[PDB]
Amino acid sequence: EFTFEIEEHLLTLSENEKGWTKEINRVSFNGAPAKFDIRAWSPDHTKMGKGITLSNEEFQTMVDAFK
DNA sequence: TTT
Repeated sequence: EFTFEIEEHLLTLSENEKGWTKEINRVSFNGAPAKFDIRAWSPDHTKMGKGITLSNEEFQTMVDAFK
């Protein structure tokens, strides 16, 4: 019905009292090619939090715009 | 705290 795989870890932005982390990763959803993904994760990364997926073009637009 |  839905699958995910963290293909590459890029950056951790913060971690909270319960060990969950806000991360920028490259994530493959439903076997698609990996996309940038900014999201909260459980300590062992087996539970997903709320977040956003960005295409390469969307992520490059953001990076170009703020630095 | 699930695309």
